[PDB]
Amino acid sequence: ATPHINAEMGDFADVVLMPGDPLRAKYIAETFLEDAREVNNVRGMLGFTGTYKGRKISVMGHGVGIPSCSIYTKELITDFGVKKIIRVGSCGAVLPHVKLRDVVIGMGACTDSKVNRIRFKDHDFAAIADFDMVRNAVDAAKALGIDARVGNLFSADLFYSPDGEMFDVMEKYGILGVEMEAAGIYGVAAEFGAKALTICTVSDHIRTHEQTTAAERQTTFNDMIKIALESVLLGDK
Amino acid sequence: ATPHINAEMGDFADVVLMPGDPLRAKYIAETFLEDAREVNNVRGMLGFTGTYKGRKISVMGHGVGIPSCSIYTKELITDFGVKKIIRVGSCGAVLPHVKLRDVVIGMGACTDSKVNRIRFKDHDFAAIADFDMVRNAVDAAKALGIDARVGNLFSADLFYSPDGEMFDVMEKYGILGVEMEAAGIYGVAAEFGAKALTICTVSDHIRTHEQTTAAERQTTFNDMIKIALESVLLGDK
Amino acid sequence: ATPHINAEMGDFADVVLMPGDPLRAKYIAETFLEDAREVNNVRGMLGFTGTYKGRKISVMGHGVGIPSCSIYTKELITDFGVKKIIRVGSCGAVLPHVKLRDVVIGMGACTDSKVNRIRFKDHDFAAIADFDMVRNAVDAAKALGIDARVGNLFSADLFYSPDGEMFDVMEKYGILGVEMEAAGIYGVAAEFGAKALTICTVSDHIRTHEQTTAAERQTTFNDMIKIALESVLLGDK
Amino acid sequence: ATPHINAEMGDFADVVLMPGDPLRAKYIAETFLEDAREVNNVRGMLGFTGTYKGRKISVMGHGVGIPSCSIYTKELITDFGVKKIIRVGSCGAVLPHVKLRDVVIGMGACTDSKVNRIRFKDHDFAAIADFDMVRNAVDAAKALGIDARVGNLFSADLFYSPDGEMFDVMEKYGILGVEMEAAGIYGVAAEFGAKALTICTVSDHIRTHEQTTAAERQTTFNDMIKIALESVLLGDK
Amino acid sequence: ATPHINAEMGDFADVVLMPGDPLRAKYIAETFLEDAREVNNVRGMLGFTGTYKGRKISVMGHGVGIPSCSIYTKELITDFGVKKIIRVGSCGAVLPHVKLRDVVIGMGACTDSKVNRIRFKDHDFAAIADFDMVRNAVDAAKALGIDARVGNLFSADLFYSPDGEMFDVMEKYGILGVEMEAAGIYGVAAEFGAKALTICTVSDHIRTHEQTTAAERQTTFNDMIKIALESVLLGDK
Amino acid sequence: ATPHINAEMGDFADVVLMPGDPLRAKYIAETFLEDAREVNNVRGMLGFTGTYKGRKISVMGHGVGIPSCSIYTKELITDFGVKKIIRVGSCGAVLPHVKLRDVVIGMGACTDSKVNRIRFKDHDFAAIADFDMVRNAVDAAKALGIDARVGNLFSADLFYSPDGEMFDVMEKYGILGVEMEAAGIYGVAAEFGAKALTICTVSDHIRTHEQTTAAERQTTFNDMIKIALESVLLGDK
Repeated sequence: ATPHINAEMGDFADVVLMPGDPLRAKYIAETFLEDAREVNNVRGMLGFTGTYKGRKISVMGHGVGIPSCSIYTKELITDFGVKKIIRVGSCGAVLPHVKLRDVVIGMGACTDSKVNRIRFKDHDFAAIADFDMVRNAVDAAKALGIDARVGNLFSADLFYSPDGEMFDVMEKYGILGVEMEAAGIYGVAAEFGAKALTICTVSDHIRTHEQTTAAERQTTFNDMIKIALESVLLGDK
Repeated sequence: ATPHINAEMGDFADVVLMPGDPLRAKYIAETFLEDAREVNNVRGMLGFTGTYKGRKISVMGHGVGIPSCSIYTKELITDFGVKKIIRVGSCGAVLPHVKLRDVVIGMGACTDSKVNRIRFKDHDFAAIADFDMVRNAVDAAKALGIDARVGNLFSADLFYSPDGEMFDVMEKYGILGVEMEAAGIYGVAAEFGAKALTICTVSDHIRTHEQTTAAERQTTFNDMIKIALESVLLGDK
Repeated sequence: ATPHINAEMGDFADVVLMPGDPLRAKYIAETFLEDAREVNNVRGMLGFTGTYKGRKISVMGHGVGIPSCSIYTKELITDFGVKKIIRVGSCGAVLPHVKLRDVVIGMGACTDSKVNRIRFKDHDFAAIADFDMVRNAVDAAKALGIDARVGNLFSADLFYSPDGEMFDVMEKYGILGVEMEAAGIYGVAAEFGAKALTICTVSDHIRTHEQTTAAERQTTFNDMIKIALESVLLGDK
Repeated sequence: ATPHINAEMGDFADVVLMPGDPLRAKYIAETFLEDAREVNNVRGMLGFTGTYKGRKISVMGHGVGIPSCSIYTKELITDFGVKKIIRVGSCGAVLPHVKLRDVVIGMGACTDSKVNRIRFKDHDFAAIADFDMVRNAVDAAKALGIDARVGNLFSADLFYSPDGEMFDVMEKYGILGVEMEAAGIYGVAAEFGAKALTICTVSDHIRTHEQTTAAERQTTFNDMIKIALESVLLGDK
Repeated sequence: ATPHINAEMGDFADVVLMPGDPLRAKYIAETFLEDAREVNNVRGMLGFTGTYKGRKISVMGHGVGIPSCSIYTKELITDFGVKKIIRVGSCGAVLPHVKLRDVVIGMGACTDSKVNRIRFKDHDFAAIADFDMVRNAVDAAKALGIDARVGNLFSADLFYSPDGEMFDVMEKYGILGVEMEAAGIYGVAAEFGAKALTICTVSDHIRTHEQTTAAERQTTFNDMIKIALESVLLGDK
Repeated sequence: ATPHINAEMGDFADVVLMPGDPLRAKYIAETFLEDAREVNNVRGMLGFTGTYKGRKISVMGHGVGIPSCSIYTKELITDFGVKKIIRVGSCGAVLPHVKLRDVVIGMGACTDSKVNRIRFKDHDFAAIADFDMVRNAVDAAKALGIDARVGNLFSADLFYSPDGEMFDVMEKYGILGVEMEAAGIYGVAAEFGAKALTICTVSDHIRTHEQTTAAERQTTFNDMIKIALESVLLGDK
């Protein structure tokens, strides 16, 4: 193959993990997958396919923003027979009780983008994740002794929004974390009949800017990828 | 007491099941609740409180439409300490594979209404259910050997829409059932910090054209009610 | 028989008075109509057909909100030959010089609902009543010695609006009363080819906070009814 | 003197007839007004003040489009004590049963402009005329033997609309005439606290394509004027 | 001839300069054109054709507002073979560094209007001028030793806006001048394949509050006119 | 430094060239810049600073989509004192007369994103480039014997849009090319007072899918970078 993915049917697994930063795709491939092979290099957006406890899995970065992940998720769904897409990354929190490094599952994703209105006759489309995929992630987290919060995410189109008051609105309606893809990926999944989920670890807090050692961020990132990988094995059962 | 509810703090359980039809409320109370007392009759919107296997439960109609159910769920949450509201109604299908008598659970709900937009600064609020309630519900239907699909519902403002092109859209983006309140109820729950879930049985198929009616229809409807009642018992454990 | 009305062409007169409260429909039929006969109880939305000074009149509640009265007004207009709908309901005042028990005639109706935008390719549709019906009502009022302000009403989707600033805007633009149906009825009448008028009794003040009290509500409630009924006779002449 | 009117408080009567065409203002002042005096020629937007059967009347063009008549109606209302504005203009018919020379009274006015949405927090404002003025006009018409339809007008921003399908929507909703000011005037009157009414003569048919012809345009043009003028007298009584 | 222009193919040049004021049109013609004949007077919108240094030029007012100038520019392009339209008006500044008597060229134009949205499927159409005309204009002002700023204009629907918060916005995003037609004219030009440019002199500063008036103001206004006339001579070479 | 740029004030030039694909930043640095140095590697988004004919210049990829380039352009403007941003990439054409490999300058950029409406109080912001930067690019192109088309670009948020009819609308309003950043970058520039320009070479054509050798695409890409680099030197004069 496609404009952004130079590969053929079969190169990708039916389950693709999608980190924001491409650099992270390689890290995932060599750290959690076995017998990994490179399946895409276009635009430096490296893609890998391999196995995790016998389960075939693919990993590749989806880029920053809704327009970006919309391209990749769509091509994967429609051209490589991808059934599930798990986005793994970070988010900013707005609720006082949502601490840093907390794991958040996007059962739903609010947004200020127009993609879904363009798709849904300018009405309100509830960009949601696949339920089974949400519960798998939650059960997997539980098994790893991790606490996982489930609820709405907010997919911002502007990391630097002109409306600083929107953060208060998000806080008032329970938004768990602010990121930039969920709403988009959920839109594509519904459009092409596939299943999607977004998992985020809280990076910063719009509140008091705390601090996390590079070691801690590393630990939390591996925890999230484990949740994702284990949730897939749960979904297969 | 409040404008639309002639009761006092205590008259309701902390969990309220809400069908659209007040007459259906009475039916629920006399069929599944023991020692059900009538706690409200204002505007004919019958409310009842009783016990289901020892747990205090209430059931009350919320009328038809987001504007209607918004008033009641809100007054329940803010004046009668209700912590959970489970809407138990019917819906029409648009997807071919969704058959009559199918039990649908609205993890999320799309909509025609402009209510959440008024709440979310004209942005996209993903009206979603409470995850634990969705899961409790799924597990209960499972214990009763009932197949329940989880996904998106569509909350229409107009039961007689002037544009039927919207149905192809709902179908394309996978909406499981068409009703008229979920989006409103999930908006209220988020706005006032409560938890809500909407469970529906398909009573019509806007596709093959067919409105269910038989001992079978009534059997499935009661299953939905038992899934709702049983889900609170699970939420308790 | 339609989906929400178990009646047959003929059970309803060509004009129907419609309060939001089903119990009011009943009260009206008992207090002002002769030979009152119940013609509908589906969903407890009581309907009646009687005689007023010899004229065949019908009265039936329509429920709370645009979605609700849209269903009932539509069904009446298309399956029961109803030519005129007169909504006789309650509203909230926002102007200082408007006090409880005041009777307002909605020559027009503003709204925050999306129904009409949906019907009008997203442009501005001026939800307006039928001129002769407004004139009849104004004339019926003078003949009764009752005062009645004619002007704009505001049909709200959220009785509990999270946007309090909007009331200031309504005030500045002279909204006489805040209710929840007008714009919808006027929307339906235009779409289905019938005529409608909304008469409302100020049951409370949005600024001062005063609900219906004393025995005053009754006669003023009856004033609205008297006006609606007489205006029907003036229209016949 | 305001930015667009070189006059002084007093040069204008408390009611002003306003055609879109400055040359019509002139014709009206010469044909129907006694002691006509020019009170404005800024931007060639001719204004006059005379006497009609003893009543001080004023007539001034307002130009084409909402932005234009918004400026003039505003300036008149805030700096020249004008209490009533009667727009006497031309419109296009869209309904089959509406033919050239027909006189329509805009009880309300739909529009595709954004002015009112701007004034009304993006909600629906029902641009409506002053009831008594509409009633006066209807009465003045019967006394003249002239026919006049009362109802909705549609104020268009684009005389040459690229959206032809919209005319079908207008037709379905009974728009009596398509013009370019009503919604604006009604918008201004409400905002600045004055009263307005629009009377229009069907100068052409949007479906059949027929513009003003023969000597008929004149008397029918004069019919509208006669009605507007008389209605002013009825209002005085 | 067309509804608003009483002329015949040929009466105009292929280039029309358009001030908002018809009286200003006459002023242009008698001041800069040789042997100017009047080619239109319908509705008082004076149009003139003459020659500037041997090149055939026309000048005509377009009235005030997008709805007004849209009608005229359109009829000029589609019925009188006009290929270029140069609006020459005034504008108010919002930016501190923009002083009175400053010549502004609208490379682009923002707007309040809903016209382009009707044209562009509710999306964002960037109303822009014709590049060559902008450059011709810049070069001409340069040859005349005049400093001309190029940028965005704001086309307001309401000269008396109900929200002054919009001015801080225009200023923040760098809008150079506030007028009422450019966006409309650029929309028409694109819709009918013509070329348009809007040149403005700052006659008011909504900031320091100051409306220019002196021999100086009139001197700058004539410069703008010469920049416009001279720009066509350049476009020819 | 910033969340996405790990560098300090001074590391970047006041002029930054921004290709879509990061891989292209390195190619530009080693092919057209001298004494280049790496200034950013975060997320693999490589940035370089160096000189072109003595002129200090920086190059770095901005990623795919408005949300992405919005982040980088903003941080560069506000944290590294960047004055000008030139985006260099490709686009799809919709006009029959726009051939492949044609150079297009985005004087303006239409879009279906909501970023500018969020910024401009939901009104129409004309996302435009800096004029001088546009003319420099055009003159530079001319000097290289290259033909450059100037006009509107369309910044799509969905590379795979559900509305296939939008391409016809774009064609009707002269859109020169379809890409995905312009509107966004122009928005940020206006918000933070900097200058921006977008240059694109036509890659595909929504019409007949022609073909271009890798050699030809290489030649055209170098031509575009030369235009950009030379336009900067022209802007300095």
